[PDB]
Amino acid sequence: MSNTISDRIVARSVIEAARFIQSWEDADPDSLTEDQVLAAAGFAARLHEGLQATVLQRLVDESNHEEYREFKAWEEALLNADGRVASSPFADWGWWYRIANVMLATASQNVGVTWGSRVHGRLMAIFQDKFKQRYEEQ
Amino acid sequence: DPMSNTISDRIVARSVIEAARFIQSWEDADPDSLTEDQVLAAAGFAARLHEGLQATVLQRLVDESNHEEYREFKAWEEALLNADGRVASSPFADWGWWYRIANVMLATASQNVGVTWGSRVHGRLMAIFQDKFKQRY
Amino acid sequence: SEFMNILLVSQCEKRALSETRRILDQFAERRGERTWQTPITQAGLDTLRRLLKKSARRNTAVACHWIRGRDHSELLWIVGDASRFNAQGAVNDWHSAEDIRLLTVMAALFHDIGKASQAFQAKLRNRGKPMADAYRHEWVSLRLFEAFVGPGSSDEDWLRRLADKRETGDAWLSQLARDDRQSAPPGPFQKSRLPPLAQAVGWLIVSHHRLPNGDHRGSASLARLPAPIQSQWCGARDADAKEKAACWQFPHGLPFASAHWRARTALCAQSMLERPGLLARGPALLHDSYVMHVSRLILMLADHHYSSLPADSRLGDPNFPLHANTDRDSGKLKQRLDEHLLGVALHSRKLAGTLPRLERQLPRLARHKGFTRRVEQPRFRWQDKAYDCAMACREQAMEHGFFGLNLASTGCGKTLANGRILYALADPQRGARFSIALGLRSLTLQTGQAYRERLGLGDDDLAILVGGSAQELLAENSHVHFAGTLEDGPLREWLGGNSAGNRLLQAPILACTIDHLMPASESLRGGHQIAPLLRLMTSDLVLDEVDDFDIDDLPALSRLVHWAGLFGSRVLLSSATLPPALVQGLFEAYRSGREIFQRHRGAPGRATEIRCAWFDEFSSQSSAHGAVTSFSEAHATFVAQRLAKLEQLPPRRQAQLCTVHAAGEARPALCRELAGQMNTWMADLHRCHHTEHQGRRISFGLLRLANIEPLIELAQAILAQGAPEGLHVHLCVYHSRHPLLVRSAIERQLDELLKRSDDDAAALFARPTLAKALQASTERDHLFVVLASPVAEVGRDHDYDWAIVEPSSMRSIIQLAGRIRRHRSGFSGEANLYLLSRNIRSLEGQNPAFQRPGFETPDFPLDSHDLHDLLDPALLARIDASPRIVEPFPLFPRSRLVDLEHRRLRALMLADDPPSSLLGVPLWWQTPASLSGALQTSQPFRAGAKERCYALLPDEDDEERLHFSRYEEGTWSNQDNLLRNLDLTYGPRIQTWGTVNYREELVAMAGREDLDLRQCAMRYGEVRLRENTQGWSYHPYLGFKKYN
Ligand SMILES: Nc1ncnc2c1ncn2[C@@H]1O[C@H](COP(=O)(O)OP(=O)(O)O)[C@@H](O)[C@H]1O
Ligand SMILES: [Ca+2]
Ligand SMILES: [Ca+2]
Repeated sequence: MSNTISDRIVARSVIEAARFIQSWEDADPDSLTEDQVLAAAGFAARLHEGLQATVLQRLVDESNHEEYREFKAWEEALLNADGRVASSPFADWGWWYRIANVMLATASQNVGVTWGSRVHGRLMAIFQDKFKQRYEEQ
Repeated sequence: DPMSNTISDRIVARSVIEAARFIQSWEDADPDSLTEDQVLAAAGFAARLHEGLQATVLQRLVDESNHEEYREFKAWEEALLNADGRVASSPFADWGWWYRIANVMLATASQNVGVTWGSRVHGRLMAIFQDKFKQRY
Repeated sequence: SEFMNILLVSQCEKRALSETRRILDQFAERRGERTWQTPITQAGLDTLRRLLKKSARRNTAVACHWIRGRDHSELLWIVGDASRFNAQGAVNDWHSAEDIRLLTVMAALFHDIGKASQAFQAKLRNRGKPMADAYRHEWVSLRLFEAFVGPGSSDEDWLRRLADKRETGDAWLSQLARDDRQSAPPGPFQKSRLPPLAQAVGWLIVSHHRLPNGDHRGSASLARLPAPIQSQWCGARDADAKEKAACWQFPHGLPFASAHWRARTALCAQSMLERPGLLARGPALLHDSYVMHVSRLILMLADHHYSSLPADSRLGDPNFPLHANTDRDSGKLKQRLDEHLLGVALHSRKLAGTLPRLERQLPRLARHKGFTRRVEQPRFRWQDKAYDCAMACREQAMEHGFFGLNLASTGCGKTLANGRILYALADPQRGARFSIALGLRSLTLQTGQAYRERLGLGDDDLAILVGGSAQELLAENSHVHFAGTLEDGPLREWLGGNSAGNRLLQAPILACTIDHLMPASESLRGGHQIAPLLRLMTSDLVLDEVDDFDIDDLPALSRLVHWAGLFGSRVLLSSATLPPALVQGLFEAYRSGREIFQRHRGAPGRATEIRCAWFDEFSSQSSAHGAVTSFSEAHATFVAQRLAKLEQLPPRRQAQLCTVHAAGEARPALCRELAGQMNTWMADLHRCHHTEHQGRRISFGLLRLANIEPLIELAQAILAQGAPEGLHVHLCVYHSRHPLLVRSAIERQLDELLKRSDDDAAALFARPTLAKALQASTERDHLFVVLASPVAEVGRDHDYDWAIVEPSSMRSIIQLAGRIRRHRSGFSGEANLYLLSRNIRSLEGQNPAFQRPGFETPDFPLDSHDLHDLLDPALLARIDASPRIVEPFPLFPRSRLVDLEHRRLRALMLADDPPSSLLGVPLWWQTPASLSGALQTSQPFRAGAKERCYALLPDEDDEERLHFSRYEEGTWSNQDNLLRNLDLTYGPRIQTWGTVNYREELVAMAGREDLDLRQCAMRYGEVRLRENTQGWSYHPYLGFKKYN
C-alpha cells in the first residue's frame, strides 16, 4: 500500500503539518490545549481539501496501479462520506479515519515518534466536533 | 498536484519542519540582505533535502517500471555522479545537484503559500550553498 | 483597382446625424439633405465603413449602394439601425422584469450589511500585516438579515415592518443566531426559518461573491437547495482564529441607523407589498434558474461598478461611522457603508431596466451580402440548401428556440454554412448577433482571422477573443481584438468603455473558445460569469468542433448548453462526428432550458417545441420537437439516410495498419526506431502520392502524435537521422506548446501552403517557399512534412497527400482522414493513410493505453490495444463519419475502439448513475443545484494538474535580453532558472520549414499592433504549461518540453 497520493498533499501542507507536529510532539491527548486541538483541526482540514480535490479531479495516473488502488480507496471513502453512496464520514476506515492515519504517519516519518490508538481516538473526536456541521443539516 | 514530481514530493513530505521554517522565515524577506535566522532556515532545509535525495539515489528508491518516475530518478542520478566525483566533481554548476535542490525549495514555496520567487531568489540560494556546503565534513 | 460609383443615404437622427455628416462630408459629396454620391476605391470604402462604425451611435443609420449602371444597383452594407430601411433603401415581453428588479434592489440594500462588524471595520484600516477575516462578510449579512426577518415569520410580516420607516431600535438582533457559538443554530434556509421571498433575497446576499459549496453532495440534498446551505458552505471553511466575535460585534450598530438607507429600504419593502401576487410567486421565484441567476448577474455587476466609483457625499448620512471599502490607488478608507449599499441598489435598478433594451441597442450585423449571395460552385451547393432551410424555419425558431446540427463531412465548408444558418434565423429587419465558440483550449489570432476571411467579415464586425483560459472581470491577459462600435454601448457604464468585456459584447459576431464562454454557468467565484452570460443573453451560439472535448468535460458543456436554452440563445452544433448519445443529451439540456426561458419572455403557456434542424453536404431539413424521444427518432432517421449517401461516396483515403517494432522501451530509444521506420513509410507514401512539375516531385505529409513529449522526442530523432537516400525532407513541428504568437505564425504559413486544387502543379511549384526550396537543392524528390499534436485535427483547412497517424480515438482518425486530399478530386486507390497498429502509451507498456487523450479507463478497459482487433477491417477502405454518427448494436465496448466511445457517452450524458461522479448531468435542470457549486465541483471542467502561463519576456530595462517568466497576479516574475536551451543535431538532406524566429515575429507583432515590445510578449507570447519543478528545455523549432 503506497502513500504517493498522501505525500503530494502533505508536501502541499508543510506549514500546517509542522505546526501540528511541533504542537503535539509530546502532548498526551487527555490534556489537550485549545491550540493543540486547533493545530490538529488546521492540518486535517488542509488534508481534507487536497484529498477531496484529488478524487473529484481524478489526479492519478490510472496506468500506475499501486497508485490507482490507493486512489480507489480514497474514492470509496469519499463516496461513503459525501452522501453519494453513504453518509458516514466518521465511520471506521472511512474519510476522517483515513485522514488521521495520514497525520500519524507524517509525524512518524518526520520526527521518528509513533502515535497510536489513543492519539487517533482524540483526533477522531476532534474531527467529529469540528466537522460534523459540514455534512449534516440541523 | 500532477504526475511529474513524485520523488521530490516524497522527500519534502519528510522535511515538513525544515520546509515550514524556510517558508515562514522567508515570508516578507529581502534576498540581497538576509537575517542570520533566514540563511539558517534556507540551509537546514537544503540539508534535509540533500540527505533525502542522496538516499533515494544510493538506496535506489524508485519503481523502475514507472518510466516517468525512472526518468526523474535518472536525472537526479546524473546530477549526483557529477557531484560526488565519479563522473565529475561540480555540485554547484548550473543544472547540477544544488541547482536542482534550490528549484525544489522554490516549487515547495510556490505550492504552499504561492510566492513569486524565481531566478533572483535562486541565485541567492546558490550563493549560500556554495558557502555553507563548501566541503563535506 | 477600379473606381466604383457609390451612393450613401442616411437615416441617422440626433447627434448621430451630426457625426455621420462630419465623416461622410469629408470623403463623399453631399447631393441631398441625407444623400452622398462619389466615385471611390474598394480600399477607400473599407476605410470609410470602418470610420463610420467606430464613432457610430445607436441612432446611426447609413446604407451603402453600388451603382453599377443606370438600371442596376447593389446594397453593399449597412451601418447601425438596419430598420429605417426596407429591403434596400429609404421607406416588451419581459414578464419578470419587475419581480427581478425588486429582488435585486432588496438584496443590494442588504448585501454588505455584514461589513458593519468589528473585524471588517478593523480590516479596513488594518494597514498590515493583512490576513483574512474569519467568517466571510456576506455570511454575517445573511444572518443579520435573518435576525431582522425573525424566525418562522411570514413574508408580509417582515416586509410590513421594513416598509414602516418609524422602526425602531435593534431589539431584533437579540434573536441573532451566531455561528461563533460552540454548538450551531439551524441554518437560515431551513423550513421553520426564512420565508420564500426572504430566501431568494437571502440567497442573493450570500452568493454575491461565490456560490455556496458544501461537503455533502447527495442528490436528495441538491433537490432541497437552498435549504441545506450552512456556514461551512460559505467561505467560513477559513477556521479558525478565535474571533469568532469580532465578526459579530457591530459597535457602532448597523445601516438601520442611517435614515437614508432606512428610507430606501422602506420604499422597496412597500413596492414588494403592492406588487400583485408577488409574495405568492415567492417559492416559484426561488426555484427558477432564470430569475435567480439574472438577479445575481445584476447584483454582481452593479456591485462591481459601484465599488470602483469614488465616495459620494450626496448619498447616505454624512456622519456614518462604518465604511465599505478603501482606496485601491491610495490606502485611505473612502466610501461609507450606507453610501455603498444605496449606490449598489441604485445601479441595480438602472441595470435591471437596461436589460430589455439590449436587443434593440447592441450592434448587429445586417444585410451582409456574403451570407445572402447564392453559391455558383457545386461542392458548396449544400450551403444554399442549409440557408434556405434555416430561412424556412426562422419564424418558429424565433418563438420556440432552435437546436441545430451541422453534420457536414469534414472539408465541406462548415464555417460559412454555420454563419449563414444563424444569420438566416435573425430578424431580417435588425440583423444578426452570434458567437463562434471553437472546441480548442486556445484560439490563436490566425484561426480567428480564418473565420473573418471565410465569413467575409472584417475587424469592425468580427471580434476575436484571443488566448486560453485561467474584481477585474473576465481574466486579465485576455485580449479582444475588435475595431467596431464601442462608443455608445448600452452597458458601457458598468463595463468599461474600452474594456475587454465591453468589446466582447459590442461585437456583432464573436470568435472565441468554448472555454471563454464556459464560465457563464461554470464559474464558482468572482464575476467571471458576467461577461459571457451577457453574451449568451444577447447572441446566438455556434459550438464548433464541440465533440473534440475530453469526455470528462462533457457534463460542463451540458450545463452550458442548458444555459444557452435558459437565456434565449439559439444553438447550432457543428461537427461531422457527433454521436447519438451526445446530441441526445445536449438536446435535452437545451430543451429544458428553453422551457424555463418561456415562463418569462414570450406568450405565456406556449408549448416547448424546439425548432430542430439537420444540415449536411447532401441535404438540410427542420422539424419541431418537445420530447427527447421524437428528437432521437428524427435524428436516427436523418443519420440513416446520410449513412446511405456516405456509404456510396467515392473513396479519397485508404488506411493501412503499420506494425511498429520497438526495443527498450525507453522513450528515446523507442522514438529512434520509430523514426527509423517512418523514413521507409514516408518514402513509400511519397512514391505513391506526389505532384510532378518540370522533372521534380513534391508531396505533403502529416505525422500525428497524441502527446507533445513523445512528439518532441520523435522530432529530435527525425532531425538526427537524415532523409532516406535520394530524398529531401522538410520538417515543420506544430503543437500547442509554442508561444501563442509563434503558433499563430506557423498556422499562417501552413494554412497558406496547404491550399490545394485540381490541376494546380504549376501554381504549387511557383509558390515562393517551394520555388526557393527547389532552386536550393539538387534532389528531385521533396517531402514537406508536418509533425503535429492533436491540435491539427481542428480548424486547419489542410490538404495533405498522405499521413501517418498514431491512434487515439475514432474522431481523431476521421478528422485526420478529412485532411487528406481535402481539396482534390479523384484518387489513385493506393493506400494514403497509415495507422500505427499500436500507440506510444501501449508501446511503452502503459494500460489503459487509449487515454490522455482517449476514452479507455480501468473501469472501461479494452482487451487488446492493437488496431488489428480494435477496428472492423471493413473500415480501413472507407474512412468517413459513419462509425461515430451511429451506435453499433450490439455494442462491444471491450473489443472495439469506437464502441467504447459510444458506451462511455451513453453511460454519462443523461444516465442517473454516470461513472465516478455518480450524479446525473440532468440534476442541473431537474433541481435547484445551480444555487450551489456542487455539480461544478463534483463534475469539474478541465480536471487535472493546472497550467500556469509563461512567456519569453524582453527585459523591463533592456529590450534585447530575454527572460523566461511566469505570470503571477498582474505581474510577471523572472524564472530563468526554469529554462534550459537545447542544441540540436541534423542528418543528411533535412531542414525545417514553417518555422518562426521568435524575436523577428515579436517585433512584427509589435508593429501591426502599436505596442511596446514587452507588452506585446505579455499579451501574445503566452504558453500554457503544467508546473514542473525543474522546468523546461526550449528550442525555437520545437517549443517547450518537460525537463527532468
Ligand atoms: N465556403 C467555403 N469554402 C471552402 N472552405 C471553407 C468555406 N467555409 C469554411 N471553410 C473552411 O473549411 C472548413 C469546411 O470543412 P469542415 O467540415 O469544417 O472541416 P472539419 O470538419 O475538419 O473542421 C470550414 O470549417 C472552414 O475552416
Ligand atoms: Ca461584497
Ligand atoms: Ca460590495
